[PDB]
Amino acid sequence: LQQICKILNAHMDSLQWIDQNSALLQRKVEEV
Amino acid sequence: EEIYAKFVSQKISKTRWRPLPPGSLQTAETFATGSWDNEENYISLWSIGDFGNLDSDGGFEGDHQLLCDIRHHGDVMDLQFFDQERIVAASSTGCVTVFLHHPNNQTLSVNQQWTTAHYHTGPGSPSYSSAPCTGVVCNNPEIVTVGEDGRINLFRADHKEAVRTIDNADSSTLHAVTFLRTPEILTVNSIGQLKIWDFRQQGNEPSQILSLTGDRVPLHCVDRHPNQQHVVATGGQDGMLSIWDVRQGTMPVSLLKAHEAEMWEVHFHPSNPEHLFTCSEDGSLWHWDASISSWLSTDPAKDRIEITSLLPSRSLSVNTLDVLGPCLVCGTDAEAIYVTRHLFS
Amino acid sequence: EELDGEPTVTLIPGVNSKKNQMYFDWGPGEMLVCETSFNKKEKSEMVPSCPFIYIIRKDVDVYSQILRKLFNESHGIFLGLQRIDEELTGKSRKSQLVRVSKNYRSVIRACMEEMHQVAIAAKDPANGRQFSSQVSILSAMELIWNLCEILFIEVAPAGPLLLHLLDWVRLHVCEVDSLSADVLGSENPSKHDSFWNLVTILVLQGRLDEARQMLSKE
Amino acid sequence: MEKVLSLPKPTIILSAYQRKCIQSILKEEGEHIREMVKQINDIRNHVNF
Amino acid sequence: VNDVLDLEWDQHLEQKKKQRHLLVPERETLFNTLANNREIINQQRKRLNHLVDSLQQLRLYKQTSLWSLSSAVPSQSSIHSFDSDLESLCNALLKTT
Repeated sequence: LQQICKILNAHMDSLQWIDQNSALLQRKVEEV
Repeated sequence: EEIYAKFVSQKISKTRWRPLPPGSLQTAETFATGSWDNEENYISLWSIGDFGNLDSDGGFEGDHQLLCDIRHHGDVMDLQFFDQERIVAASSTGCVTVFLHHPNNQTLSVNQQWTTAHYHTGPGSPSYSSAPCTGVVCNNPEIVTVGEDGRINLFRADHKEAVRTIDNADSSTLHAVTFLRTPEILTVNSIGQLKIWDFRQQGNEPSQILSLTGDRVPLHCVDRHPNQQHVVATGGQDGMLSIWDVRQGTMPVSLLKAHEAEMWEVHFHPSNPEHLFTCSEDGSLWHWDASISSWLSTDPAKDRIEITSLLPSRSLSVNTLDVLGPCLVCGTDAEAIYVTRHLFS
Repeated sequence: EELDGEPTVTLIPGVNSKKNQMYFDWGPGEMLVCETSFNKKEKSEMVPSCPFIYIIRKDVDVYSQILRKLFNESHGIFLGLQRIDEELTGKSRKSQLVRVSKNYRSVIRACMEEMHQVAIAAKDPANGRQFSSQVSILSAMELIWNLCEILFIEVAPAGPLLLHLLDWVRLHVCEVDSLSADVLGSENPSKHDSFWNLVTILVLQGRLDEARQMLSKE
Repeated sequence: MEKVLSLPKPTIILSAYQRKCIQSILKEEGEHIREMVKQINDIRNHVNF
Repeated sequence: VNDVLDLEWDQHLEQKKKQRHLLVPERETLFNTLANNREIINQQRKRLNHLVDSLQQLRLYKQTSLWSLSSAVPSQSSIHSFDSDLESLCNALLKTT
């Protein structure tokens, strides 16, 4: 279960990184 | 709603609800059954399974749980609660047994037994033969029973002997019995008669007789309206339902076709008694609603009785029913029991 | 031809067949047997044996106390079968007869694993072996019925027939999921000695994304 | 808190099929996340400003 | 530090309350978090596809072709779901026809 939690956390980091880049590209498409 | 059937691997001759505490708000939580025709017959206490939950691990806990049992001797011909811990049963051995439940242990035990309540006699010696005890009715401290011997007994739940016996109250079988008024009972027989008996009278003769007109239809079952001590319902060998006012002549007031076979029990609803229920050897179970009381109309094509088959197909025989509040139970020769918690939904 | 083995041999306790003759009669489910010996004491101090009567009930196994469930629950399904209309079309009736088949299988299963718990609860290993033997008979019945259902009642066509036959094996060859629990419960599943046996057996059952998940622990 | 530690807790044994379920789902969702990262980097490589 | 220590102690008082009326929350936090993660995955995926649609409308991105994945689920073991799998297979076969 501690291994499952480590995987879930590593997915939440990667999804926060996805949100911050999906938003950055969205501003860069609203800019142009 | 749906009716929850359970197989039990014994034929059920009788079922009864456990009487609720005076002024409780509970539904009927517990019932008792008796069995017949096995290599071993029993009396068993059951709790209705709780169809409202799932726990985390996904099991169906909604089954009717067996609380406890006890082995019987003969067949359970008739069954009644005497209070909240004691049960009385008849037997095809002619025996009558009082049992006791032990809630702290979940067991049954014998409490008292009359091993020779019903018996056939022969010429000149006390070599008695077994006579099936057919019906039992209780009026605490008091108990009455009938049988193939045509005997009526009056027993008590503090006394070991009979308080009174009436031998040869009929030359045929007596089937069932009910209390009109406390010293005053009514019985039914193989001839198609209702016989009324007063335990105050010092002869053995019936206080009054009622019958059908001429044709012999055996009357297997009887009940007497909860608010009207003069209104009686009986069931025939043909599948007819007969309503009587025992004060008004010799005949039924209302005669209704209820079945295509022998009608094994009839009951008025214990709180809603303009409702009635019946079971039979045609494999059907019926509810009747009729809301002078509607049961005493001579024209059932004017005053409405609406009539509902509760079972979704004809089983093997439905020997018995009982109804308490919104709950109903019945028992069958398909080695199975049927229960609802809701009859008005 | 049929019945070309030895005729089924019941052993009767005490009875001394080794020279003693017998008399018998037929009741509705029980046959009586009695033996022609009576022991008129040649001077020995021992109790003389009376003759004995034996009540010999039919082998049709109706008297295993669990199987009363099987007979009543299947009679309810048999009256659920003789009440099927013949004009019910070859899709409605076929689906309903596939339900009747699966109802009967459910009763075999619900008698078998009740009897499996009774075999585990058997406080003498002789009684536990008697229940375990009748569990193996109910398993053979549900194995044959699961095949006869696929071939004759559902009548599986080419293609689906292989899917039907894969879970046919799986619902009886339950060895694999038991082995899966022990291998997966270990501190290092890819280092339980049976791990590679289980990886192969999951491929022999066609359970390929389950075999892929075991291979992921390597 | 310390005075409460002296009766056992029941070990929550996830079945060897329910452990497989969660591992399979964490694989499906882990691979979908890789595809979204790949797709965002490929657009970032194609839309240079 | 005092507000975290009051929060941990309100949660200790709540766990010690919860204990006095029976079993099973710990199964559901795991699955309700997996349900949320998979929804966040579907949300970002839909947002990224709308960004690709916008870049294709603007002629700033031209594309070839890509694909995407599918799920699976395992079974119960302990003895009472046969008719549910057989009804799931019979409804499957009826929808093949």
